[PDB]
Amino acid sequence: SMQEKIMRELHVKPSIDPKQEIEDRVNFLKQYVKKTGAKGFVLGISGGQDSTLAGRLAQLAVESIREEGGDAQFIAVRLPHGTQQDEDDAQLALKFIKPDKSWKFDIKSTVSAFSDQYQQETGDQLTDFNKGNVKARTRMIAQYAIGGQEGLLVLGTDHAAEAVTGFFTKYGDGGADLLPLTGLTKRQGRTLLKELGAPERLYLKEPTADLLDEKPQQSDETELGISYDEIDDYLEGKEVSAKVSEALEKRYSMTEHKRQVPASMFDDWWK
Amino acid sequence: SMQEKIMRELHVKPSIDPKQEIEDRVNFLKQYVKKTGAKGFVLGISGGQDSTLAGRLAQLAVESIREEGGDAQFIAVRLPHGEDDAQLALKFIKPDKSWKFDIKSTVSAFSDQYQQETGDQLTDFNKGNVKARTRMIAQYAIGGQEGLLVLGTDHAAEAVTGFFTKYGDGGADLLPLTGLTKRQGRTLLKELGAPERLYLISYDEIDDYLEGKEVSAKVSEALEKRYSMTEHKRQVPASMFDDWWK
Ligand SMILES: Nc1ncnc2c1ncn2[C@@H]1O[C@H](COP(=O)(O)O)[C@@H](O)[C@H]1O
Ligand SMILES: [Mg+2]
Repeated sequence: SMQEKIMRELHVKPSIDPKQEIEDRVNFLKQYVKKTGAKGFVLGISGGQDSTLAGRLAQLAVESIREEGGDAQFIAVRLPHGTQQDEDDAQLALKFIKPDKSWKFDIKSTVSAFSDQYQQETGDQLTDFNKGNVKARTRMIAQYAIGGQEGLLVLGTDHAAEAVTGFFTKYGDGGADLLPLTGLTKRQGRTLLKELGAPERLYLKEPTADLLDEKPQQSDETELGISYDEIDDYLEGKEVSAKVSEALEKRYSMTEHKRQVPASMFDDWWK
Repeated sequence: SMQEKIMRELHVKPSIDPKQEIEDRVNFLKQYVKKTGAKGFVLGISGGQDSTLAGRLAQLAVESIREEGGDAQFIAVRLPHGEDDAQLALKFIKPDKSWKFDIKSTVSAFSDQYQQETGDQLTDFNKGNVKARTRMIAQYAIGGQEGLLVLGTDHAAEAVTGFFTKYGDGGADLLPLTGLTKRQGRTLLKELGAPERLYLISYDEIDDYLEGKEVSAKVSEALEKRYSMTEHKRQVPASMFDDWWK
């Protein structure tokens, strides 16, 4: 079956123990660091549910390493494109995470430099969707530049509820070193935030990528055509309406190149 | 044997048929674009050997598809930062379209903002990586605007060492040179009739290891170390459900 198969591949647990999941995830971040010899982590904090959970997990890990006589730090970075409409959720989040360091890097001038040149080199202006993708990738560079100057690993916020729909930018938010949220559905993540004592505004707000100037704060559910509950029921093995299955299974097949390394002639996955 | 395992994983053959290799690799390219429904390819051209080989292969795949009655195009892009060999290679490849996107001002803007936000100047190594990652963005911006796939030049000799920037030049959609050693790439270039100037530890030493030739333990130990250290570059981001990083 396709439902059962996507669950295996995305590493989804139909039932989880929040306390235990948190345990395993922080422990993973710890083991990863110790094996590599890195000095810590860096993550762009947007004020959305995903980076809030992932940031708090990195902070708890870093604190645990030091408690053990270890050396490690966490830099949380606000990556606004000028003024962020939901800037206040970003601050309410910094306040819950309590990162070792809070930096800021405005990506606007880099994105402008790029589009000006684009129009100068080609004669055509970048569509809003393409500039949106230039924004996510610029955030990736910002993150990798810091990690590269300070010796830290870049954290990814990828999880199952977006892994299934391939709802991320290849080499933008999809590019990172390690992923502490892998295999968690959207309703399960909220449940870890609840355990962690997160402020409700942070998990009650609508998920959005906010990469468009033409239509900012546009929710994911507007883009996708399904709601996260339907996606979650499916990831969790619940029997769902044929209309949800057909839909998810097609979007999942057409986004496999985002969950794989560059395609070679020796790879079957694409054949 | 780590040598055999590495060879298996990097898909290297001890001996190749340059003519059959060209056909299989072009066929790979045609078939891939037909499966995805994309309109063609986009490759940043550097004058270097690897982008020259991949470019000619891209051009040949595009023409073949057009001869079968379909539609495809190849955009070769030079990406300077603010060229005689890039131009010589452009005459050998003969792409449909030759573009150019100077990365200088984007890299500069990022640099000044960085210094401005952090108080630090980006060191040489880190700024070189910003240049590789910015080239990636330019190629995907063109491909996304034109509905074209980004070709990468990663080959076996570049993969054992992990000598490339993760998401920089490593960021591509497909890789036509996979499994080829540097000297095998050279053979292909001569076969295609490329000018000597383009395909002309020890790089020939890395090839011996990859093609299964008896090498010294010195070369052997260095490479196997390098390879296990660069695994993160040939893998999708890590999670607790993976173990290659352990
Ligand atoms: N405005 C932003 N400021 C800081 N980080 C961000 C911002 N927008 C996107 N990111 C990063 O990209 C990820 C994607 O968020 P989302 O697109 O809502 O999944 C976040 O979890 C952040 O790590
Ligand atoms: Mg968001």
